[PDB]
Amino acid sequence: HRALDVATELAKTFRVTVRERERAGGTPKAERDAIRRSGLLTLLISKERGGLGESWPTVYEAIAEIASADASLGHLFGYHFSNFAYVDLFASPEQKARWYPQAVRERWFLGNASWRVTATPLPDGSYEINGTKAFCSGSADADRLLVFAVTSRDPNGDGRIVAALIPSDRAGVQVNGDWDSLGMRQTDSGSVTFSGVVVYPDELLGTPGQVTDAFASGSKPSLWTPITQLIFTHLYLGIARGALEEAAHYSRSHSRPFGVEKATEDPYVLAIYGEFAAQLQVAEAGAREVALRVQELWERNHVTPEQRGQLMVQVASAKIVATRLVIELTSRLYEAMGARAAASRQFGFDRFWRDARTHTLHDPVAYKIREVGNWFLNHRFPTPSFYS
Amino acid sequence: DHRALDVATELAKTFRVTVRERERAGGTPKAERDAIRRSGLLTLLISKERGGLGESWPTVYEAIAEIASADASLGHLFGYHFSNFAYVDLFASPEQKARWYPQAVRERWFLGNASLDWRVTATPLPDGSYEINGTKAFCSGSADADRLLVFAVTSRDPNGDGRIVAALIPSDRAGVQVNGDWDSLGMRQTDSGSVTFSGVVVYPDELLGTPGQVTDAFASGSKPSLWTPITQLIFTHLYLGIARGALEEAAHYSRSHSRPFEKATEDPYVLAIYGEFAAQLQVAEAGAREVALRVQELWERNHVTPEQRGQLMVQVASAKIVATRLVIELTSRLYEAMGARAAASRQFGFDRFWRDARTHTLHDPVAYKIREVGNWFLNHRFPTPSFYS
Amino acid sequence: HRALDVATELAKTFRVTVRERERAGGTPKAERDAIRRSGLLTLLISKERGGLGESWPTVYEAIAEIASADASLGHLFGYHFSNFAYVDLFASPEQKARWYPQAVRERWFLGNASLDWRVTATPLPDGSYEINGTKAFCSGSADADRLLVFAVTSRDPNGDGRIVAALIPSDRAGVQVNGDWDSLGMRQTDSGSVTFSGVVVYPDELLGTPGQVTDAFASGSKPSLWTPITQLIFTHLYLGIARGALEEAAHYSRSHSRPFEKATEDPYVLAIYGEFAAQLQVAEAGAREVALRVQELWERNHVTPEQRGQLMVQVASAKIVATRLVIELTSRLYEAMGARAAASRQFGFDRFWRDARTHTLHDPVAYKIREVGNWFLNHRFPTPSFYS
Amino acid sequence: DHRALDVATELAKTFRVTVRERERAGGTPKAERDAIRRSGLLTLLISKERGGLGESWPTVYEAIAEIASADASLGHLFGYHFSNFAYVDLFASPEQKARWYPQAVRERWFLGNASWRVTATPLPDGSYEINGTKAFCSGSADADRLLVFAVTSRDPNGDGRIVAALIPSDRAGVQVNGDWDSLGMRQTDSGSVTFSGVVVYPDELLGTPGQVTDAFASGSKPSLWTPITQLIFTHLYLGIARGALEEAAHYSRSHSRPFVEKATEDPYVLAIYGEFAAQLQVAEAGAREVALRVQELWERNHVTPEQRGQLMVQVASAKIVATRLVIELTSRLYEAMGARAAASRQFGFDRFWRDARTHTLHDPVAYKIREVGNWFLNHRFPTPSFYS
Repeated sequence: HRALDVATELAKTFRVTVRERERAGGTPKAERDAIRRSGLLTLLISKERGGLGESWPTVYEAIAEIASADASLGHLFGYHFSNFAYVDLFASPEQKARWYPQAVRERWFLGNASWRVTATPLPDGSYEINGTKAFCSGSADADRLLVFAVTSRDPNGDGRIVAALIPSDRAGVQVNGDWDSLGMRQTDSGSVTFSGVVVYPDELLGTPGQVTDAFASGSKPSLWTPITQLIFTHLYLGIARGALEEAAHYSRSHSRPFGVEKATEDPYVLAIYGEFAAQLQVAEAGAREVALRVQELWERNHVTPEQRGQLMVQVASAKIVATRLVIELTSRLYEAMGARAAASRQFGFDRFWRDARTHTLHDPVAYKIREVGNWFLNHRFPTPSFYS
Repeated sequence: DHRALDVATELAKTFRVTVRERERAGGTPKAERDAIRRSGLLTLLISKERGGLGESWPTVYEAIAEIASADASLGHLFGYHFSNFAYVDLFASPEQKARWYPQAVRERWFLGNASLDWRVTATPLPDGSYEINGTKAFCSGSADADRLLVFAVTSRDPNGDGRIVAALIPSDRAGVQVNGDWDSLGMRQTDSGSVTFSGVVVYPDELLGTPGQVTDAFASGSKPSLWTPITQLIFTHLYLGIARGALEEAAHYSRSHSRPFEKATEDPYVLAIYGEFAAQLQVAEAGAREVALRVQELWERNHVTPEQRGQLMVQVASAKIVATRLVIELTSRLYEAMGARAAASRQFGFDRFWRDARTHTLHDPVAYKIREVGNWFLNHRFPTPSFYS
Repeated sequence: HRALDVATELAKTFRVTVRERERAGGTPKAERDAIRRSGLLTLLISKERGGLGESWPTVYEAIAEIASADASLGHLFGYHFSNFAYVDLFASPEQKARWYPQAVRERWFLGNASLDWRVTATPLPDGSYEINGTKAFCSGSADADRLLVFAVTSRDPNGDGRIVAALIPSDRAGVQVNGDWDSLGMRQTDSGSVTFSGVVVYPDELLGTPGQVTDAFASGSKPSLWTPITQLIFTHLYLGIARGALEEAAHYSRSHSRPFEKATEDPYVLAIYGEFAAQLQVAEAGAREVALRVQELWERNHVTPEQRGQLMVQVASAKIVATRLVIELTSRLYEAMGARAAASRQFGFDRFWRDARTHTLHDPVAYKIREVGNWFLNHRFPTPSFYS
Repeated sequence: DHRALDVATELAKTFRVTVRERERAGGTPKAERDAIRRSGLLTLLISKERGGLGESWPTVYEAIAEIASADASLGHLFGYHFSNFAYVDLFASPEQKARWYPQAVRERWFLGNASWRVTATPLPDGSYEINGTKAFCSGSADADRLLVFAVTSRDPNGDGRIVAALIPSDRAGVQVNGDWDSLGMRQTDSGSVTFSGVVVYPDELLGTPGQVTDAFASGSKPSLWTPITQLIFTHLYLGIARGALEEAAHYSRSHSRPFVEKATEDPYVLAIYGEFAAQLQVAEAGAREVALRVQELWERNHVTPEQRGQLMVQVASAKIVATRLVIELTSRLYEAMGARAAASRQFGFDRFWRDARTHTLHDPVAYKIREVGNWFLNHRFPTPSFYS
């Protein structure tokens, strides 16, 4: 419970300042540093390597809690664990024995950059990275970037995906700072340009094309996608809960009745809260079960495609329900608050819809629906990829 | 749990064979009720020491949903047997449990149900007995019931009028008349018609607590206040079972019989219908499993706080709301994935799923379960314990 | 006014008996004869030819009124005008000069029997065709004075696979109406099969030339109006069922629903009636506008593909809204009426859902939606066919 | 009527060029308000004899929807000018109309609105003194006249009576506070107005104090004011909906990436456009019918309670459907456009949702629904008020 208490207190502090911060956009350095000081970036690192030795259920609940307060910080925090998951699933034990204590002592907050961007092999096993990555979540103030590139000028085969974990201030890396979005405004998800960037052999995650081989095999590293899509699910549930709580506080404190004596006794106000709160309870309860299954497979040495596909179907279902819920709720709750909630821009409630509306487009929910339908009707698991 | 769920799965399989003809006939599914007796599953919650299976609520709930997916009437009868058993177990004395539970095992009891302005009154008789009079309008599973769980309000009672008496009595006790007047849209084999009590004697050793004890237990939040969330989650599992049964039956039809408007199973909109409803079902089923585990956890406590009972009732009400909306939409809209021929032949019988769900979801109005969840979230008021919340 | 009063009085009588009649299925002969005596089957025949000289707006309103009382009779009545429309659009003036006065005198009620088609037309030396095969879903095929029949040419030196259409007596030698209709709803539409055993169709019964209907579809010319006309007939069946269900539910709520004050003052009951009645008003008002456009183009000597395509989009839109409305309200109105409305099978309210659920599947609303979307987004009109 | 609608269409075209930049700043769209002044359209309902255009309500409503599709704030200002004009026309004396209406033509009047906090106290010779602050005052900046409402106080002829007046906005003691800073509808200048000892003369009063209350409760002709005005709101919502749909479709055609060879051929993109375009077509066709009925009753000398009640039910129905439509469409169309539509804030598509989400809260749709349900179930027409 201690880690969840730390996340709850962080979220409490973030609520105080989110309204002003997200209007500005840009990098929430102070808040990222507060997360660094909290230790929670080490949740999944073993105690033996200096981390907290915690589980995915705890990580997911902390993501949802932080997201309920500040969706951009929730996303940054959550995608740090997506990046960490990728490293853990592909790095060697020797790499992790060095990286994880270093991540603990240096308080690493991981960012993401990932085809245009090429990896040219050099004779000593190094690579040179060139090109621009269009969207690069958490690419500012990042202690390391998880970078993906495709091999080029490669006598052993072009187009093979390489991944590496590299310093963000390595020569040739330019974080362009061009993120100016509807919502998720403080996730620094703009472009990063690589000009002759060197990647050393001991920074590489697996071999070229290994991620593609793991996807095609449905093996354990292909857990990365359900893990990450469930991170997104918890962002949407967190935003949903935060919006519901903020609306209810407004209804209790500011809404006027319309033969109604109190707005909090209005039958239609109560119906809106009841319908959305009910769907939220069921979605949150279902999501906890899936998070436990993530942890179970995370601990296995081997994962079959049937185990991975069943999990991906469960995650996709959770994401579909959470997507529909957060998008409806963040818009319709105005009907429970009244005109003054929109007449005063400064109240800032539209942040919840803007944040959810932006992030839920990451990959199309229509095709998560098709994937669940193709499984249920035709017994076909989703084809593993970076989105399914 | 594995053995009991296998037994329930095999029961459900047999029920699917005949449900089309039986539910059209209505009436009492006597043969299937006896099959349930033979299975031993009616004793799931009776301890092994008393002759039962010593199983848990999560097992009961999964078995309810599995049977309901095959035959909603038998799923309801089976599920409400456990609501009746829960009430008995929450109020019965050690002496009553020592007598009744071995007898329930040996006689294979299948429990049925008959319950200020109440029509059924209990008037005191000498020696601690009560006389029951009146007609109970809706009495779930009241036919072929080995014992009836009966409720009445005290009248002409020196110890206080208006108190709720509950008793467990033989259905063949003199003066009990099961009227057999159930003829419904769906849930057609649940025998949920009226029962008329004419001078029916109830003895002290049949009383479930003292008169009014249920009202005290519910107002105090003592352990019997778990009865309503337990029972409302039974209904939730009937709805999720019907939902799953309908989705699986439609999918088989789409695979084997639908024509494309290359193959219907590759149609983008057919796939979207199955994906939308299967996704909601997965989430609802996963949520329902968690709440079932909480039911068992609190069932095992000596004392449940009002906060714990209130939070459970909110979770159960939420599950029931989502399951109600899902089953009502899914059982109607899946025709759009199957095509016109699924309705052109009445005998296909797919409308049974909608009729069953549409009937049972009206048991108590979802609008007021929604208001209860809203009053909790907005105003921090837990629902007031009653027979419905 | 006069025709609509006649239809309203017909519907009143049908409501008295529909609950008992529809349970039995089979042919509602007495009600079909009442429609014959009413004169309304001649609504669109000019006064010159002995008909009423009325307009499609009147026909559509009459269809919806009858459907609100008895969906099977509404369908039978409405599809009579679909059959009539086909005849009017493809028959010669000489054919109509004979047929229409005959249809008036003899009180014709028209029925319907019709790639990989099961029913072939083999040419005979005189210009007749021999029809063979079994046609499924032959709406209104029983007690029909004439059948509109479609067949595909076979063993035809002038081209196989061409569609021929004809209007023939239902007792023509070799025609067997099979009576094999036992459906969820629309139970008295006699939509079973018709078997053609060496049925001779004579040259004066043929509608156009072989394949002319296909060429008219490909041209988007005036005869291709048949589809929007017919799809708007279906739309009015759905609106009529919706109105009938709403009024029947309201009668139950006023006389039978129990409260817990008064059920008719319950805020959630009122919300259900309000939401559906509002959508019904808007859908009905919109359908009247489309019906006026049907009449306008029906009176033109020539119709462009643009006029036809725009009409079909408007019809499809009306059908989409009406389909969603009727399917939702015929199920959800139980939530307003309460448990006793389902506990008493004899109330029979499920007839509305059964009728709507059956008929709305005639062709998939998902593709009507796609057709409207393809027009709005890509400016493509639907490809004319028997369904679009 | 083509000329006036052509003028409105050209105005709307010009507004679309600049709305994205203008609405960001908020404040008063003076240049565009003056463009509307020069157009003559503010005189649509003034007779030609008095220098107006002698046009009808259907033209007004079509113009409102067209302008709203380009700029929701200008559509609202324009529409509410006609609500204000309708109120004046329904209560003004023959003397007042003879003077005001030629003056409104000559001086190109754009009418604003201010309406308890605001009292009217008797002054000598039949004048009143207005004191208090009006909370929301639609179009209160750059207004040639304000329609002002107050409640009599210290009045020997009766306290608590509603007085209305049409006064200059620069009358001594009128302070337009300029405090409108809203989520959407950002250029409607709907902030507060403070009245300090403001004199209102008898020839500025719109009927006697309390007359509006009698006129509404009796169902005399001024009881048309509310359905007229609620239908103006309905056309704002339909205009926003059409504008959003057309803007999204332009983006989908030119910018959306396929997930599928072209986004415009994606089955789920097409389904989104088809669902919303279908509902929009039906709602717009329905709204034309109700607008015609407004005109018909506007021309009547006496309107019965059943005629007014039926009209209000039809208007409330249209508003309910338009409200649900625009709120869903302006959010869900992002799912047809893709992530880049939200990633680039400058696209500015969220303006449609912000505008619609703000204005649809003017009065609660739940009680419009209840009013329609109370009519349909209980045969009770809505009680006339400023909202029903």
